[PDB]
Amino acid sequence: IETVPVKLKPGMDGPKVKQWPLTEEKIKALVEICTEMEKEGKISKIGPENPYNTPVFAIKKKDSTKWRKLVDFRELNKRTQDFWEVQLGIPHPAGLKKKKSVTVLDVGDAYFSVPLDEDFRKYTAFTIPSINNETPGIRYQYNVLPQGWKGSPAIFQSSMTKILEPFKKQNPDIVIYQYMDDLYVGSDLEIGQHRTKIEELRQHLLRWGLMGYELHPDKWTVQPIVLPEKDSWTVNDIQKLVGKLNWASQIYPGIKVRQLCKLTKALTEVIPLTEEAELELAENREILKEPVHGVYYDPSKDLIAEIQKQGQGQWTYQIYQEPFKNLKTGKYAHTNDVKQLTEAVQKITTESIVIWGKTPKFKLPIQKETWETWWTEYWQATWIPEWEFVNTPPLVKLWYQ
Amino acid sequence: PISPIETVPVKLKPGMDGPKVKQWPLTEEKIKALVEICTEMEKEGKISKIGPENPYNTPVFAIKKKDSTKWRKLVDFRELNKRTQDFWEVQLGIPHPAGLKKKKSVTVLDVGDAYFSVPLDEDFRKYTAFTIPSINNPGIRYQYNVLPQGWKGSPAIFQSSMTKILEPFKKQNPDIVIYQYMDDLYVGSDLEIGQHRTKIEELRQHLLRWGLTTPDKKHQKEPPFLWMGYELHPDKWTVQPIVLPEKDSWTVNDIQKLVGKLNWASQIYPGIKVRQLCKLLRGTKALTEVIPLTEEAELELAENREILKEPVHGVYYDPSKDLIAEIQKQGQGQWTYQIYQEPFKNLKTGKYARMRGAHTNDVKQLTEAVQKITTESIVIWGKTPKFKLPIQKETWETWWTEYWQATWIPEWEFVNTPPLVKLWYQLEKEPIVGAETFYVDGAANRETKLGKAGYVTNKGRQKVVPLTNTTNQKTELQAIYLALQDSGLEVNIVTDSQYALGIIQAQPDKSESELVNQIIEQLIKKEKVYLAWVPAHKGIGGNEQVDK
Ligand SMILES: O=C1c2ccccc2C(=O)N1CCOC(=S)Nc1ccc(Br)cc1
Repeated sequence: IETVPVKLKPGMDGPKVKQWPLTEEKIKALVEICTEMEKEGKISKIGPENPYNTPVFAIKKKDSTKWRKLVDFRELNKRTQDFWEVQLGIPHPAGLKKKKSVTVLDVGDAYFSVPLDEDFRKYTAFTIPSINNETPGIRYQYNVLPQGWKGSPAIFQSSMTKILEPFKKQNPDIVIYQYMDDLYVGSDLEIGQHRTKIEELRQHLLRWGLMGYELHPDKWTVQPIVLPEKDSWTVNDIQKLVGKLNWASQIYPGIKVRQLCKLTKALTEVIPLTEEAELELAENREILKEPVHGVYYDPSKDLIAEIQKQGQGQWTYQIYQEPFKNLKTGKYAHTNDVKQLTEAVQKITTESIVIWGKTPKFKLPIQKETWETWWTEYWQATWIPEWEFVNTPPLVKLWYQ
Repeated sequence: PISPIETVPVKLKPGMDGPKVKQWPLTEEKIKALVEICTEMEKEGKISKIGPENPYNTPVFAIKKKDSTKWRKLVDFRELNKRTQDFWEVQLGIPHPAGLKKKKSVTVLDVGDAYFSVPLDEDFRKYTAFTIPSINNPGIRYQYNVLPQGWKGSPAIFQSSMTKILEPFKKQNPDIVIYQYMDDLYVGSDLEIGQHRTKIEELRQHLLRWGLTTPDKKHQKEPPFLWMGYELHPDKWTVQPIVLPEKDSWTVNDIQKLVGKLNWASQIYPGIKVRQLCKLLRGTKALTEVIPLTEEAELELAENREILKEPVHGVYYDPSKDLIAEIQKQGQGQWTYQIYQEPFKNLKTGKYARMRGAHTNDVKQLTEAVQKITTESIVIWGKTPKFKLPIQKETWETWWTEYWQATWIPEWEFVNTPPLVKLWYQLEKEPIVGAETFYVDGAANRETKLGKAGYVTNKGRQKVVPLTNTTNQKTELQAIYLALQDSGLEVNIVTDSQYALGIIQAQPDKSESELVNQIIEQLIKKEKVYLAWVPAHKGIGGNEQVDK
């Protein structure tokens, strides 16, 4: 029946964002993928009386050759904020992360059922561009729950709950989280049965539709910080040692870089093992294979993700809210920098989404213009996190090497 | 006429209402005029008389038109405009002649009284009310039924109004290309003389059925064309005639215009430098100032005037064929490039100087250009071109891999245009056996601008120069530099401040900064340099000592 009187944040207008210049194949795809959609009544053109705009891209499923259309409601979401968050937002089960394995299900084509609050349809305006701007460019609007939009789940919520009732009822141990367009379900059931239970779940959906993605958070554990083991030891090697310990010292309340640091000298000159500095590495090594004591997750502040590139298709990433207060730190491994990072990001995000229920702020070690040109090609997720390009400090890259 | 097209529901902003602005008396004939004009527009329906009920009004003045001796009705809507709404941007981007597919026959049509031919929204006409004064404050007032000239939504609505009015006919003729730039229709087809002119009388009728008039049968226009600074033939394209009248004295202005004209010609004219002409534009100059033409300039202008001599021409696009794009090193921070499909018949040229960044090495500079060109090719031809570059697949690999940041060029080949791009020096992966260890350091009094940059050594040595007006961020790039001169060819250096490390750590091969520069040649001279860092002010052998 009638829709949820969607209401924006007083003291702000809709979004108005330029359309990315898109390749021929993405434009083709979108125009077709969009002709039907209106046909299907899910959208309809719009007059010039609509100032608003949102970017949109085309992506491919799981490497598959079928184009999925991706709208970037990144902005709009901020404008709706309080509504989808402090209004009807869905809570987050700390249970998820704990399950032995979690499948991620794309259940967003469901929204295209529920109707969008008419008076709110204008905000969802987007635009299919044109090669060399030789023709104006088709302009559309949503008259239903859009996908990449954070407003959709909050609304569809109530429905979703009901759809899941019976199932959940029959296995009060499966934990179903919901974050934009996708459903996260976890269970400690050996794989076979999990896969079963998920496929079984699939079935419920089908009807309300008016195995898969195997992910196992349980086996996650913070990437330690390693200090070489050597056997020779020279100024340089020991000089770097402390340098690192200097950084460590920073965080990890307890780090001790004295006996070592206290040991002029010639660079290439090798030396021994300090009678009783051994306990330095020994003791220090310890607290490093450890989780930063004193660091906790603040829900009121948002998450921040940092990635540095270490040659050899290797990448190290830390997650924190307060510089040098790491909550998470891991790594990740047609070979191009851009693709790999794009993957790392998605990887990081997911984990983040599974741990805290929100996406981090990314600091991408790359030229904006370049990322801002290629990311789509290897992008598959149905969400888009916040990012900001930077220049990697020198030693850093090393300290996490 | 007034198009029978549907209307666009216009609207005001939320907490706002119509415009009401005192209409201040006009002069004798100005009135006479405005009355004459208005009578006609009404005689057609452009306007219609409103009672005294309409609370709303916007000022209206006339103005003598230079041509012949006629007045023109002119109505500032500043108010009705400030109070109106926002519209889908009319401005978004112009095509580029190079992006255009090649057509056989082509003709432009200009639209009669466009604006006054599109019917404004009924429920909005009330807000356009304006008043023709009496020789001295009885009154007489009108309203708009069509799009007012200086309004605000007028542009948008028109553009929209026309796309549709054009929609069908297009469906009817999928092969045709129509482009809409203001009071102008550009029509292109590969069909020849015979069925093109006929193909037009067609469009003409179509446009008429929808209320728009056009130039006469034998009363139109043919290429070359002028448009946004271009000259457009149905097979080729160029920038419009660019003249440089001879002159001995150039005002700051003169040359700005010069530089401007020149930067434009570079879309199609290969080999146009304006670098020694931008120098000349250095400092708080005052437009009217006369500037001497430092040798470089003069030389330029000529080689510029030369290249210009011969008229040149870009070609159009062939969707089937690939896009070849090949860059060239043109000298210290300057890069030129051409894009083409066949022998060497460019579709467009272009250049690149965007040398932002403090310290930079060719490689990067070169890559940056690829990016630049990449995006550019994407919007014009909806696809990325294959690249041919003045760099060895290897010299690149070596770089991109050791480098911290992320990169990715599309597909490219090596060319041998002999200003090849290379790494002018390499740091040392590990320390160096039998090399003076240099614990360097730069200091300074934070409140006097005086410090001291010295260095020790595992070999007993010791030194310290007297630094005048330098910040840590400069004395440090001096603790090093020093250690570069007093050491042999193979050294070990050790500084604090990631800063110094940062910059050097990044094999930069030229900087806007003499000092760094120096410390560059120094390296290009050496034969083995290892750069190491340590926790600034701590109890560390070496660094401690130097700390005095
Ligand atoms: O006719 C025009 C224009 C005229 C001026 C500026 C832009 C265009 C345009 O996109 N179109 C439609 C496409 O035209 C194409 S594909 N090819 C042309 C068109 C017109 C000429 Br003179 C030469 C080549």
